[PDB]
Amino acid sequence: AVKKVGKIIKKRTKKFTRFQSNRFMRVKPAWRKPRGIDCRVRRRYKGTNLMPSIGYGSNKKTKFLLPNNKYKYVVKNVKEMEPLIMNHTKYCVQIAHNVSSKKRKQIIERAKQMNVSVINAKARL
Amino acid sequence: KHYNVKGKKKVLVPVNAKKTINKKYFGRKVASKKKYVVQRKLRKSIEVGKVAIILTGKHMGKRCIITKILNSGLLAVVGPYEINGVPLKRVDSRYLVVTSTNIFNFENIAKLKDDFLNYAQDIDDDSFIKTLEIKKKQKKLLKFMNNVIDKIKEIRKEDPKVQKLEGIQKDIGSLLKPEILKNKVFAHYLKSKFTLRNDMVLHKMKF
Amino acid sequence: GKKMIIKKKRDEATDFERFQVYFAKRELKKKMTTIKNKKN
Amino acid sequence: YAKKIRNLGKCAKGAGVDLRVHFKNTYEAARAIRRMKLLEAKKYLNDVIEKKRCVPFRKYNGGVGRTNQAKEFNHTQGRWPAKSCKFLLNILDNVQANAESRNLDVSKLRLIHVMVNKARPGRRRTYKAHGRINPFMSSPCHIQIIAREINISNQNRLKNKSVKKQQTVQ
Amino acid sequence: MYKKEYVIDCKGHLLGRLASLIAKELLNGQRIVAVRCEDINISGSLYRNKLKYQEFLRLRTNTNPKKGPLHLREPSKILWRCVRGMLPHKTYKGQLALKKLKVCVGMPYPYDKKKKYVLPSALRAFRLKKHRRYCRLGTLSSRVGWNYDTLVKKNEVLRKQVSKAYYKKKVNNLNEKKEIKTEALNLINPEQRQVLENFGY
Amino acid sequence: LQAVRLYEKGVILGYKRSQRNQDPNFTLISIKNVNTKKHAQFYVGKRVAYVYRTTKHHDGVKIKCIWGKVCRTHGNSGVIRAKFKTHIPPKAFGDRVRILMYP
RNA sequence: UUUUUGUUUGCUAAUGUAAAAGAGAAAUUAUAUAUGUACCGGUACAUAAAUAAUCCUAUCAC
RNA sequence: UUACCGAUACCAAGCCAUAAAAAGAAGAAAAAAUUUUUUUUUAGAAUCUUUUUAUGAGUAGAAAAUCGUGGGGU
RNA sequence: AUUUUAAAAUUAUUUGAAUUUUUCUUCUUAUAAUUUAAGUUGUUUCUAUACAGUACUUUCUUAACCCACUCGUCUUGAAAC
Ligand SMILES: [Mg+2]
Ligand SMILES: [Mg+2]
Ligand SMILES: [Mg+2]
Ligand SMILES: [Mg+2]
Ligand SMILES: [Mg+2]
Repeated sequence: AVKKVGKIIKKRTKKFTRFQSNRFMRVKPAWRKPRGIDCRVRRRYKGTNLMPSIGYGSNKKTKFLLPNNKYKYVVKNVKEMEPLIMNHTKYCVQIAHNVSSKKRKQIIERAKQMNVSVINAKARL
Repeated sequence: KHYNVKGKKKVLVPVNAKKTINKKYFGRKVASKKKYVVQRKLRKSIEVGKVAIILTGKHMGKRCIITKILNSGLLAVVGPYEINGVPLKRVDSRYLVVTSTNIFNFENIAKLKDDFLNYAQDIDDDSFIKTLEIKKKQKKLLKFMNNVIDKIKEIRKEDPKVQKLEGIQKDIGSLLKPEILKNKVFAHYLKSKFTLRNDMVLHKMKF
Repeated sequence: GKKMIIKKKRDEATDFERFQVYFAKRELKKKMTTIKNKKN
Repeated sequence: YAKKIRNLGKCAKGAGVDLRVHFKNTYEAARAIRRMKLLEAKKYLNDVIEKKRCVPFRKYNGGVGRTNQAKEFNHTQGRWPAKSCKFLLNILDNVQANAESRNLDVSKLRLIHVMVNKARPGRRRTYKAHGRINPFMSSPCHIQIIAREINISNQNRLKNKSVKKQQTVQ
Repeated sequence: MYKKEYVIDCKGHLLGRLASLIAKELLNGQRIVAVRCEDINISGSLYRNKLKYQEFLRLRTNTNPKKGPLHLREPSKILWRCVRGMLPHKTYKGQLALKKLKVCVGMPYPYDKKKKYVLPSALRAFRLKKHRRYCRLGTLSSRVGWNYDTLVKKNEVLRKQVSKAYYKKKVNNLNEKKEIKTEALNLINPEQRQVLENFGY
Repeated sequence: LQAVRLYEKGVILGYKRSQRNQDPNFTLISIKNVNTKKHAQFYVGKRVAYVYRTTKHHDGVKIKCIWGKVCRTHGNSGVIRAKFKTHIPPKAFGDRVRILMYP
């Protein structure tokens, strides 16, 4: 269904799973568009899996915004933090998965100084 | 202030514009460009001394008599406490079924109307809305069981506005009670709770 | 015809009028109950 | 070992590396055992090796017969897998020994975890038909056994509502 | 259909219509005790009905008739079958609805003493012209090997006496009540009495 | 009398429907003694509450409720369509609903 | 059977309702007629005939 | 004869994309605090931004924009 | 950051006409405000005086209503016996 939270309208919380991904392990759920005569999904019979389509797209204005209302920015390094001193309300940091604990801490500290939200501050905590 | 477009004559109350909204390419601005909201306008039924059921609240089904149309729009109501148990209460027009019955159409009671009106006038809108401080105080008790409730009650009592309201209610009761008591059936009606039953179909009931 | 008119009256009643009737019935029941007791 | 334990001071373990017994039979035996006091399990195993009480074959029950003994476990089918029982008996003995070595009284010990996995099969050949070689593999198994010693938020409005409800009830 | 359990006196009703009425109610969610199902009627002639039922009977499963159309031939059971026909009984909801229906032949241990309702939309009196052939279901059932018809009739007869007895008592009670009312209208107040008179009582 | 009615009793039937298409945005409610379009129309704005019980407690209670508005009458026989804040589940399809006298 | 508190190592305290909000209602019978009552199926007299469009039952707290 | 129910068609409104169309190389707005502080924004990326309107089925096929893997220079 | 302006409309004033004699009669001379213009604003609760709870968001898991035939493939045509 539609998933309003505020101004964020999401048209489709459910992921589009590959057709028959449920039936055969070898067929992974990652959407693949069924070519092939007689597919039924391709043909869009009532009661089968839906086809992802551009109709489902989120409004241009709120698109990549998270529930926060902030665009996610991934950050590896203190230097990178600096671009978002002038955008501390619009963007929120995520610290890269590969950043070390000490470095992570440092980054978190910097973020606090900047007033910028960190979405994964708790990593290695 | 009022506007008279296509014969309606709508009546305009001056509203405040609280919500700020983010402007397109520079900074914030208040949402409501409009300054004067059209007034509620209650239905041709809600009078000044009619008995009415309270549909929704803790006092659910108690028949109480209407007191004041309260400018804000939602109105005041009393089951002159000592008769019915309903205090001086504010209620929306929607959570009331006003009956066809009127207190000031009985021959005994009708002569006490001016005083009642005066009393109603004495009541205000802001005398209901509880202030922040009181609320805060109430909240502060949540850091045994019945004791807490008692404390809350005490706090409620303490409020000056509440006290004033209580006084007003008492006055109203004094004014009204004896006559009501004397008209015994009416008193009983006032006391009793309105209920739907099998036979009372609701869509056919002109009450 | 009588029953029709009674029905009409019932339909057109005010809440208070309904309450009045209820009260009357209650009174009657009380009296009726007393008489039954006496009989027994 | 596959369990969650907390205090291994109260547990006694025991294993078999690559037992040359059939997985299915031994699995059945394990199933029959599990959640038994250790000594009782041992007794049961001894009975089955002397063909007095069956082990009921509930899961891997294709073709397995229809014994009189299976009534004891509300079932029709059962068997008396001897070799499997012997292997299992050995591992039970080992477990008991371990318990003794610790300070665990063997009366109070329950089998909390009797796991039988299948191990890598030994390969042999069988000869069929029109010059066709087929595998004739064993289905050996690992057995793990663990014996073990045995004997908010209020809110003001919500509160008010509750009170009102109580009053109404009264 | 907002009652807990409707008892339906199936006498004088037209099988199919009655069944239809029942089915919808059941679906909605309403226990229904179809009682006195010997006396349901069918709109054909008797012979015609028998023929139809004969045909139905004939359709068993060729291979193994333990399975396949069960020819339940107690009138109640026939009624039940009919009801089922008009329900989505292969679902869960449908099944539940079906379960909710109880059917009886004659009237037994609670359903003597429950009020018995009537579906006038499905009453033979109102639905067939009197120059049309109808048939009592019980008779039809008997013709097709039910047997317990006479017994049922006897039971019904027995029950009727009891009912009559009860009714006499009830009547007497009513009379007494009326008398009391008459007596005790005078003893109330005037205005109240007047009001009462105005609204019928 | 402990507790007062103050609602018309009702039965939450299926959803709005074709023969074999569902439309779970609307439910159909039967209101007790209302047999016609006209009579149904009396209720058209009234608020409807499906209250139901659960095993686990929630805000410290076993009862919860979903609210709806009664949108429109539903053809000739006094049934009404009711639109709920969150769609009602089909577990509900025989169940009692309370159609309040508010507004 | 009654009372209280509860069901907010695999476990060893323990929950589920396809339906409570008054879920009220026992003649029987015919449908171009019924039912009682009193006599000997018959006769005479009552009774129902929009029959749940009704009746019953609710609020009078301690 | 009415009334009704009834599609992914129709209608109204929203959002996505496509297509086309308008059109575009300088500035304080508000609220909250108590006259001064604090809070957000204070845009100008031409395959880009803003707005408009219409349209959206699809195998064989065609195209464009995206996504990802192994390695290279930066 | 000047087509959320302009005008329309409305209210309260002011000058001059009109035949629909009219507490909504119309136009127009001027002036202020307003919204019926110029796409929803307010009021009051609640979440809540909370740091996660049984509420809230979300994943999975079951049910239930309705629907749903084995994909690939050659084929006019495949759920295909
Ligand atoms: Mg094809
Ligand atoms: Mg296309
Ligand atoms: Mg299907
Ligand atoms: Mg061919
Ligand atoms: Mg195919």
